[PDB]
Amino acid sequence: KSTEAPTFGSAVKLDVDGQEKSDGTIETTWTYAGGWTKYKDIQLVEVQLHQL
Amino acid sequence: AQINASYQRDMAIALPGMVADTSKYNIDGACVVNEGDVLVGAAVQVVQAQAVDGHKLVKALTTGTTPYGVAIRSHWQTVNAQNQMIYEDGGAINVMTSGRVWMLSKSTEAPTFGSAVKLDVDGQEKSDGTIETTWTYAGGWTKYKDIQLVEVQLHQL
Amino acid sequence: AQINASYQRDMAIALPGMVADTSKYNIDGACVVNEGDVLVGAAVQVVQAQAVDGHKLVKALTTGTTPYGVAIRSHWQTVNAQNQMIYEDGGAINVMTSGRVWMLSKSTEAPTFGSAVKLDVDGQEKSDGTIETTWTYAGGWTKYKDIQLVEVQLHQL
Amino acid sequence: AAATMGIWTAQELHRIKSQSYEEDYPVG
Amino acid sequence: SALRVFPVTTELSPTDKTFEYMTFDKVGTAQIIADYTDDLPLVDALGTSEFGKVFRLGNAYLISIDEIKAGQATGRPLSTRKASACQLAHDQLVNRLVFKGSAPHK
Amino acid sequence: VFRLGNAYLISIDEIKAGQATGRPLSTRKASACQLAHDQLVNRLVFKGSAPHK
Repeated sequence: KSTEAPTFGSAVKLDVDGQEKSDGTIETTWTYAGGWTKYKDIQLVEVQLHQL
Repeated sequence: AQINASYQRDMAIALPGMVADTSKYNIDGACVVNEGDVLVGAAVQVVQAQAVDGHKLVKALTTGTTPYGVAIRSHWQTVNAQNQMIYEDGGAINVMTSGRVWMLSKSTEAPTFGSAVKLDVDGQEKSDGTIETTWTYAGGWTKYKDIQLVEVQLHQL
Repeated sequence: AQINASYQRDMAIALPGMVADTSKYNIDGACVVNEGDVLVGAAVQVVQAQAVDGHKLVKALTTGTTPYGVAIRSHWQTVNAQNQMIYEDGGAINVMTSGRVWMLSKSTEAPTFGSAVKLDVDGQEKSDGTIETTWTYAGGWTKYKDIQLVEVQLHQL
Repeated sequence: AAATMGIWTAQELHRIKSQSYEEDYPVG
Repeated sequence: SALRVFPVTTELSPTDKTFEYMTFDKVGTAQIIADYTDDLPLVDALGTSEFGKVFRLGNAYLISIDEIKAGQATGRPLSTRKASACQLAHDQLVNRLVFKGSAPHK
Repeated sequence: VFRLGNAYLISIDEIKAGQATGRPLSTRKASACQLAHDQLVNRLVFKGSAPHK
């Protein structure tokens, strides 16, 4: 649900329902990858995951 | 009379900027040299990652920057220059983001096993380098003729 | 229907550092470039003349040195460098001590016929050059694309 | 300062196109 | 319409990385002369050359066993659609390179 | 009536190089001289010379 492009290396923060948000509350150990596009009216973003 | 003689010579262990073992590794294509030349056994910084196209613009490490990966050795992509193998501007790179590689070192003392790696301004391993990384040493410590090499274990950013 | 068309284009008069005419000319061999590179349309200096062998050490003009000759265009001896024709360090050079030749120029005004030729520090013709030379102009004044050329008559030193 | 170059030279992967271009100067 | 409106040649072999082509030129002049001239003009010539490069592209796709079995049993394969998308992506990328170019790759 | 003329030079090494590579220089120089003659004739026809009246 964010509206601005994210930096390359930075921690990913999610909201209370699992969708990425720039000012989200839940903090993860995942990092961004760079992809930032939009399909029709749906906003997408690419992230890099690590094993817990 | 005469006594017959036999000789024996052992080959080297490694060359700069080549993989060490067949452990889990992740090389990355789709990387472009934004500016300058990149040595084979040197660190790499990411200037900018494109959003739509997907290519990542890489550059040689400088002061106050976070390293991303290490270039590796290939007989096809690399250009022969400066009496060695280098990557030229406007060309693809094979950057290693995880695994074990033989890097170039400006150090003079053998390192430990599980200690963090420190790099200097130009992306070569140094005992007291200013730039701090999340990578760890692997144990390998040898040299090729007049070039010093060291083995390092890399992790994904 | 349509009207046919015919066009007409004239070739350039000359190229830098080429023999202008078939008048009495002398070209001296046995000259080796002691240091650096020499442009085709530029003067030279005699560093040393060997007393026993006979070779003459030639070099590009510098401050406060008398010119001796001008290099000559050749498709065999010369080596292509910087998209130009040049003489490299070592090897043999073709310098003419007497005759007419087209030379590189930096002046912007056409010269007179019977006036002395003045050269700059780098061995190229200039209207107000510091170096004074016994050679005199010949009247030729043309321009190839973006290169200005002047015809100069040389005399033996 | 040792030579750690590759195996293949720059002229082993290189092609010279057959065609050559010559400017024309019409007579009149 | 990149390939349709521009010519396509087949000189280069797969293994080459560069190519070169050359041009030539000449200069000269003529003058009115008389008997016992001992003075005639001269001519010369020259040439140059240029270069180029070659690149490579690639993509991929995934599929599972249950999807294959479902596609075979419903008359609507998914592998064909994914392969068609893969080929179309290459064609459009070539068109993008031809008509817009990429700055980082010069 | 009038008369015209020009000339050109070449050495032995250039001749041998031309024969060994298939790019003769003498032919190019001769073509340049002939083209210069034709162009000078055209210039005389269409523009004329003042000093020669």
